[PDB]
Amino acid sequence: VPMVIEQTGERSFDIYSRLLKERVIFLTGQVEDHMANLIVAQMLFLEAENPEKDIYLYINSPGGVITAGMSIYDTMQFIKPDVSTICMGQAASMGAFLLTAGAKGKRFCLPNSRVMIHQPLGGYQGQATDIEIHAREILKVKGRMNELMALHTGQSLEQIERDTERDRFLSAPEAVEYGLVDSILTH
Amino acid sequence: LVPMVIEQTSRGERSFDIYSRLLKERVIFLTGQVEDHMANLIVAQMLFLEAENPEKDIYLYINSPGGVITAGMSIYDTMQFIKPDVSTICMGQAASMGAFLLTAGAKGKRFCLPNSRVMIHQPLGGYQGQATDIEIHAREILKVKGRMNELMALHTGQSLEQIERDTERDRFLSAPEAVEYGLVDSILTH
Amino acid sequence: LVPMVISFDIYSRLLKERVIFLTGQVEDHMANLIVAQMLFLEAENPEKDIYLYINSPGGVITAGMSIYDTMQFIKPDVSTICMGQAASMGAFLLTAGAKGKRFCLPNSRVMIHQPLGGYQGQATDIEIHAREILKVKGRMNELMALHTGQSLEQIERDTERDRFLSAPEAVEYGLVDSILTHR
Amino acid sequence: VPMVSFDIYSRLLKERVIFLTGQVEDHMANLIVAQMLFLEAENPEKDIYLYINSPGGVITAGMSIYDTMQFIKPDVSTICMGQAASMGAFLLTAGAKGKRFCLPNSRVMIHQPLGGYQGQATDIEIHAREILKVKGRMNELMALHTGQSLEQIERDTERDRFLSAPEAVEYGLVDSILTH
Amino acid sequence: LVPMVIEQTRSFDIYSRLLKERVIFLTGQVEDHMANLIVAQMLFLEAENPEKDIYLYINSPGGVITAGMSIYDTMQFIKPDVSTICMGQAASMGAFLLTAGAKGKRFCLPNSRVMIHQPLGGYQGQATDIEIHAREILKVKGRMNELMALHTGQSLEQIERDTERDRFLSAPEAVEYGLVDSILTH
Amino acid sequence: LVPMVIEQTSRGERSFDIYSRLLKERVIFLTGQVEDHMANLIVAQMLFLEAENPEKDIYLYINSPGGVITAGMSIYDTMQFIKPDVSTICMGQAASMGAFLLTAGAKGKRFCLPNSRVMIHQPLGGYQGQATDIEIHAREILKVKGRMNELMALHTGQSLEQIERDTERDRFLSAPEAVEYGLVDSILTH
Amino acid sequence: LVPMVIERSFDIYSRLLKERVIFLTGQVEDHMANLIVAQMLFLEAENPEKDIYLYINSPGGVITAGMSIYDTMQFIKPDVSTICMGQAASMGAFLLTAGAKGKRFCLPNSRVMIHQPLGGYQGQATDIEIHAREILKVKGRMNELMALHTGQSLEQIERDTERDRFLSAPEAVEYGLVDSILTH
Amino acid sequence: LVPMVIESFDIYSRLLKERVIFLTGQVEDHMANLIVAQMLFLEAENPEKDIYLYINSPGGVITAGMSIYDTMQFIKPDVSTICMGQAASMGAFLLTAGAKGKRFCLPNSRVMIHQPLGGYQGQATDIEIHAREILKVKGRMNELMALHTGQSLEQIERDTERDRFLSAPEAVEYGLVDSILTH
Amino acid sequence: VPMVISFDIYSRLLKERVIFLTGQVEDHMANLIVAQMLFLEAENPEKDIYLYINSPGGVITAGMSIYDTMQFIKPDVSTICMGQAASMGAFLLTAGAKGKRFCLPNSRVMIHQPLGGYQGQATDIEIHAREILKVKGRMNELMALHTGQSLEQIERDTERDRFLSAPEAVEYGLVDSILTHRN
Amino acid sequence: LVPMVFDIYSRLLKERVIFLTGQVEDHMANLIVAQMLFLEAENPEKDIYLYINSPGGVITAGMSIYDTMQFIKPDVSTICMGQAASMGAFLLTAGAKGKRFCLPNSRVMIHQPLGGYQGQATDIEIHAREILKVKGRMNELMALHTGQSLEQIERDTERDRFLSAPEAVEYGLVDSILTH
Amino acid sequence: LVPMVIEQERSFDIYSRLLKERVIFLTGQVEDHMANLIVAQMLFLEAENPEKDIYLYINSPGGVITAGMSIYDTMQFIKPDVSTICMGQAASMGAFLLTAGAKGKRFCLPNSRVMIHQPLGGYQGQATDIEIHAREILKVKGRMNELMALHTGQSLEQIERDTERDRFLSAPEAVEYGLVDSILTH
Amino acid sequence: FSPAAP
Amino acid sequence: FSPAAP
Repeated sequence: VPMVIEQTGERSFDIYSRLLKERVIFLTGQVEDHMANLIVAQMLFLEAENPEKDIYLYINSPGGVITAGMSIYDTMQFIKPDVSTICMGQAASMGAFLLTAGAKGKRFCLPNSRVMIHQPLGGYQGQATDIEIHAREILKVKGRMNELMALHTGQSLEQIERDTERDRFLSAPEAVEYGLVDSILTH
Repeated sequence: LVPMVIEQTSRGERSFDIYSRLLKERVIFLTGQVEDHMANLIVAQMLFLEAENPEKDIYLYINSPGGVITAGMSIYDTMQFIKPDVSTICMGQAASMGAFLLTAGAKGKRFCLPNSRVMIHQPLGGYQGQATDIEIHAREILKVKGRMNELMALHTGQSLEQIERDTERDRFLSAPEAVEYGLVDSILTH
Repeated sequence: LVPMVISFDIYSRLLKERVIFLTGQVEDHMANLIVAQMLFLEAENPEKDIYLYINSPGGVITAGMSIYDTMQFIKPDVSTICMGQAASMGAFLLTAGAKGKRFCLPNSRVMIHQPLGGYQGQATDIEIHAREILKVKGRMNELMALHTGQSLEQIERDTERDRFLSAPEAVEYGLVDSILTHR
Repeated sequence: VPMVSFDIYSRLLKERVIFLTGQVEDHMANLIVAQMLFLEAENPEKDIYLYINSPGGVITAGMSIYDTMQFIKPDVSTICMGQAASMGAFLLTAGAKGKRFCLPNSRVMIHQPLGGYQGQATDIEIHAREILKVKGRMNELMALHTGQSLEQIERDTERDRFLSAPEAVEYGLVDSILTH
Repeated sequence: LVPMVIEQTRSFDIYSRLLKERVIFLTGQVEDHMANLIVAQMLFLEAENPEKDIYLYINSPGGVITAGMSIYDTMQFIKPDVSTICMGQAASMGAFLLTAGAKGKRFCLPNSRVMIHQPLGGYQGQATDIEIHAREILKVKGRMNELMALHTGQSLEQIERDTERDRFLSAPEAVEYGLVDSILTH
Repeated sequence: LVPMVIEQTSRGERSFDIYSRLLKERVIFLTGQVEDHMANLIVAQMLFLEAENPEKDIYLYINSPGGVITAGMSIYDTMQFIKPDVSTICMGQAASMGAFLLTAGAKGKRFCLPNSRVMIHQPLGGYQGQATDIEIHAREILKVKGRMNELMALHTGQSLEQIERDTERDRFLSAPEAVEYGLVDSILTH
Repeated sequence: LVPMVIERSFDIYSRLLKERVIFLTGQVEDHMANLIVAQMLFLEAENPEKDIYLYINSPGGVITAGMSIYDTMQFIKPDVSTICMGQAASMGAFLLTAGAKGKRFCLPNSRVMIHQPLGGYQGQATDIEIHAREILKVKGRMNELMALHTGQSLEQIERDTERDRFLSAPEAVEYGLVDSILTH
Repeated sequence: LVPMVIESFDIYSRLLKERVIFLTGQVEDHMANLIVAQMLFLEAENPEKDIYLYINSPGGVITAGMSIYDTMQFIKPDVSTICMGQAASMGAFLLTAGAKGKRFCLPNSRVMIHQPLGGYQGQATDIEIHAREILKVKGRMNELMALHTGQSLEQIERDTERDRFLSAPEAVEYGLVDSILTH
Repeated sequence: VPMVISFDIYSRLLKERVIFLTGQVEDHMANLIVAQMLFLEAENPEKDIYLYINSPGGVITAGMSIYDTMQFIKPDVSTICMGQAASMGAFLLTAGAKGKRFCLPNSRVMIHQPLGGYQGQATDIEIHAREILKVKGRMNELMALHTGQSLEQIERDTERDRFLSAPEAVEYGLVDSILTHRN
Repeated sequence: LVPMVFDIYSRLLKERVIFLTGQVEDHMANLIVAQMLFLEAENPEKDIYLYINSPGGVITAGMSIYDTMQFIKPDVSTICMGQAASMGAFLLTAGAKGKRFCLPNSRVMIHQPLGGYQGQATDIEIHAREILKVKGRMNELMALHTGQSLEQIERDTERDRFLSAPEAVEYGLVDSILTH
Repeated sequence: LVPMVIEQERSFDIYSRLLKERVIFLTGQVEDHMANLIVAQMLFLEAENPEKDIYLYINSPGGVITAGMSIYDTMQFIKPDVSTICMGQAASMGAFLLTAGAKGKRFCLPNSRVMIHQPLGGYQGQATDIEIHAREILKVKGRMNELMALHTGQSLEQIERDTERDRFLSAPEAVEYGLVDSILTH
Repeated sequence: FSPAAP
Repeated sequence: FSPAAP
């Protein structure tokens, strides 16, 4: 990771730490506890520095673990700063969910980025009774995720449900029309 | 190596492997893991024995930890369909599907050996994928569970409520306990 | 070990009464053996019914179709019996039996769904194989509609995802004609 | 790990925030214990914050954290992010009464101890005896912190039990949902 | 490859030939398949002649308890006396089946040895289930000890004392303990 | 091990790893397989450089066999968004997405070293599952293929038809051929 | 990752070492044990009068490695106070009880487990005897030292260590394994 | 593949008819019991005629070997033993266990003797139990070796502490075998 | 293996006193060859036996069981090398009855010294090193005996791998002649 | 399995047809040798037929077959079906002159010996010299059976060389193509 | 993680801090790289002060002989006395380096133990090469025994007898044997 | 399976 | 990303 210099006297930073100084956070690759907790910590830190300045979350992710992603989601909604989101490359699954979770009016797709949405994936093994418990739970999770998607996109709940039963791809323009992103970031 | 034995048939004497020999005396072994292939083999044997004598009892010796429910049920339905009474005998162990097939034997002709043990419980399963598909398969295994419980109630004479309560977790029954429970009719002695 | 009887192995013995077993996974070799058994039985008696006892989770579609086409070609009616389970291609062959002669044992179950597949390579080749599996899916649904009496539309709807049917439900659905009840 | 000079976690530790993340085990747990002891020495009257995102893990390791939480003078405020399951949920509810929080879409899961042993029957009885004692203690401590009766805890943890944020509040696992 | 032999009255593999003389071999580890084969042989011999003794030649380190108990119960159930001989070793379930032979008809070869001990097991899962399976193996242990006491003539307390840990017995010690009746001499 | 070097400045002496040192001159390296993390790092460097000086050219030195399309497109969109021209240079090879990012450079500022080579082709993919899902993913990769061809046409000056024809299968281009094809602007001569 | 703190920047463990606190964490083996020895020797040098603290959370491990710690504890002038956090099992429990009399603590819900040495050798009968005799001597020494530190009779220790034996905190105090439970 | 001959037998069965039994390779429960079965069978055919045990083996499990040893001593027929290639460890033991005067080495065969090998893992208490047992086994094997060779007990013990090779002539001199078989 | 009138092909050739020594030399294949030789001698103590050799060699003690049997039995054992006879394979080839050892024209032979290895205490390393050196000595003596070469010459030529064509094998005294068409 | 009719291969052996199928190695080779010797014993004058479909294989194994072919009195007629490559090609051309055939769409491939050794340089030279001897002998025998000069064979076998059936006839590898 | 400490300010990892006081640790298996590090430390300390004692704290199961001998020869070469202390265990090469310490300055902690034995090795190949390597390991064994006799004061004959097989010595036994000079007491 | 399958 | 994300 390249290092850079900021005049403050002048000091040194790795490039991601340098961009964090400008309130930019990267969400890159697989969503899971460790990368997610790091993002939560960055958000909390930025809020503490200035509770009213926008924060930027740059997303390029295939998604991942739901609970890990929800720690980020809840942090985004809790903190006072607007979290502006930008999709670069792709935002799929939990990635797409966090993209659309950005502050209204401040969610963006790069011109040739794409989004994909779908329902929760899971799996359990054991006694029928325990299978019932875990099936019931993932169905509740599915319900919540769909409700939140409806909220952020402005699409009807029934429409979200239909559109997420199977994998659905959305180009940048399609994401805008869908209400998942607010506009395309052009030059 | 399965030992060979001499049989004296009225046509002169002949040679059989030990299991084929016992089959001629209407004994069928249900041994090890219950699955498609061993199950259909048992089904074939039952149909054959019936064709040979529709009146004579058939003897199903069970030493099994159980296995695939659908495979077991192909045996269960064959046992009930054929004319001969299927007498069941537990040796060593009859657990899960093994215990179910044991109790499914002809009323009055289900036996435990003195030191065999039985274990009963609910269906085990597992699926992986989309929530929609998870629900489909969860619903199905719960239906299977309900049916197994109803059949257990039927064959043991216990209430459906008692069976449900008793099968939520692994439950061991000694030979005398299996008799008391109505899972088997008596203990075989000398 | 397959038991012998008086001198036949048990399966050869039942084959003599024109009973064929379809057991476990459907694949080329087990299927080809079933095809051979059907052709042989036909030769022995073109007028006598043949019986296919099915206990299977399904398997390879092309292999199953070699069986299906044979069942349809030979003059003997092929009676089918579901023992334990008949899922996917297994369910398909079950319903493909001669009408009026398709059975479920009382506690057997059936499952139906759509073709599974996959490919890897260039987009052009991906399109080719995607187009093919879609055609296969169409044919399977049409044949299912034909054998069950359900509308193609209803079949399509009911096979998009795994769908289980108890023995009575299979009867009501037209998958089989009746449930086998004790002698 | 971003730098802000400190890495981001060390920076938050300066504000008395400790993270409990991933699997509960000896090493991660002793690190948390060390952080707690340090914070108390810095100021024994200021609250400490334990941010929990964990599926749980080893009970003995979790209990080193639990006992440290109860021993030190500062209140330990707990916050559930993403998930707190098993030992994670236990440590969540072990926080100072009134200062235990769930994020709106975080979820909790509770259940009974998991274990296993293989060997001689005599030894199997020894270890079975022990995990039953552990199970009893854990249930007693849960009753203490949640305000639920012991019977309630026992009955409700025989099998996996999920609780949404509002349900965790209702159950007494946490005190409130963290919101805007 | 198993050697073939001729009988002038048939072709037999050597084990089938000996089975004809009512001799059954129990060889190596005890598990479901070898054990059910032994049960099958015992039932066959009973049906051939219920009045004639059966011989069980044991050389085994023991193994699966339920598999062993299927042999034990068959031994006690069938009408024929089952005479047992220890060759090489009879350890654990092997020793259990040795001592289960008909009284007065249990033998050790001079340099064979025996080992006895308590049930081995394992389970993994919820505490509740651990308890269920722990109780069960403790009942199994109790039953095995009771049966050992019965067949050897030792008190239950003595058996319990001696099986808590692996205990080896030479052939003469096996006789003195009541495990077998005598040592086979030329 | 990345070598360290010294830069002489009026503020005093500073030590840099060699890539950070070249980054100070607005030179970014794209090396090896294209994937999310190396790609994101390139995005960060570009955004940083634009912030430093919005007017000065940025240089992207490419030696790559290609890689993940979405990862590559995060770089492509960053290149087109930022104010500075991104000059691209092919060293050794630029294949697949590597070739795409090379041609995506600022018109007139795209270079091949004399003995570097380029290769172009169509998207590769793979999916397994239900026919319904196969169709969904097949449609998507065909859309991706279409977009990539449109963009290749835009940057090379070739017609969409020609691009489609030339990318159905692996197509190698020498440095001179790359210039002729409109894929780069010139060969770096000395 | 290990958090840094400022007093000078310190990793958290180095920071506590300054207050004479040493952590014994996880499996006992040569390298972690020798690191603990080094810490004790350093602390004695800094101040030979001040107590040293050993915080134990361990399932136990290699005996000889543990004995290097034990002998260092007894050799140095400072009292070594021991605290059981979570669990002290096997050699972990041994080192817990080896702390200075009156300065051995259990946290309220920590637990202890004790048992006899485990080993294994493979080879010629002559060599099997050599190694079997040695592990029996090791067993004897560990029991003797347990008796010494707990105040229990050697016979009682032997009976209680033939198989795995768990002790709650209160039980450990009663047994003489530790001196008291740490209260808020 | 074992060759078939005619008198139809496989080669080993044909030789069994002449009262010859082969002990080949590693000694273990299953091959050992087969040898026991053969000995018992030959005894029943003729309790008076000699039996022959041809040994080519690196040794193996002691208890397995002892089932053969005890059978050799029990049956009425003299068991004549022949060392071909090698007889090591338990192989060497069974060789010398043959009937006195009827134990042979082929001219270029070799013998190797040594003490029991073993291993255990677990609690010290159990380690002691198993160490004690292998020492008892070692003692018995040494006693029996002394008996069959004419060597003293402690000489056997001294000579087997470590691997000890003996040529055919050395094996005769040691009392392990009675003579070398010449053409 | 194909069948002929049935026998398998190898059993058919065994009836004509032809034994195959094929592939890797070890205990089981070796004892099988010994059994065949003993059988053939019993059938006819006067007629020649033929050992067809195509082998890369193998275990020395195993090979020596064959060697000693060859020298013990009354029938001449004629040896033929087809493909290759290396190491112990080459040794058994030259061990054939003088005048009746053959090479096929394009077969090749390789000779060398014993290969081995031990791991353990220095004391045991010495024991096993000493033994393999004795083995080396014996094999060289027997090579000298059968080839007619001096012990010193054999020692020289076997320190490292040494190949011989058929003609070279004849010249060396390893075999007696090359087998060709012959009318 | 192999169909019964005898099993199919035994049935064809009765008519003096032997199959050389797949990889050439000791066991399949020794079986072919045994078959040839057996056929010579039955009838010493009648032609024997070797049907070859093989990618080649172990040289010494192949040479056991070659030498047997040359030794026995019967002419060994060879037919190439599918492919005869390397040692397979060698055994094809080794057939009795005038009686070597290629099926119309079978192919042949020739090349030089492949080998490998590792160890001391002294031993490397020993084994290198040996495989080079083998190469020389194989070239000599190819020259003999094809009618090509040794020099031409040397040139043509340095690298893999494919020959169609008609090319095989022209090269002297076989005598003719089998037509209806 | 190695703890950092402060000297009089400068910060050292704890091992570097102890090295400042002329203490070197020999920990775990003996092998080239750990051994060379110890040699470097010894040479550095000699250069620092040719007069002051150096301390080698040993806790090792032993290891590669040649690696150990680089340490041994360095110990004997340098002017400073090398005082050795056995903590936990010093086995095999570990025991050798322990006894190789300066006479009068070799210590065992009260509950540490020692084990001695003969060289272990192994070779695979031609008989000629086997003999070459067997010959060599016997020479090594001879040298090691001679050096043990020198340092312990035992006769070579006694050392040879006592090292043919694994031999354990408690701390008091090591003093009695001459392996170390005394047990460290507080 | 008889009455009707056979 | 400035003009407006920053």
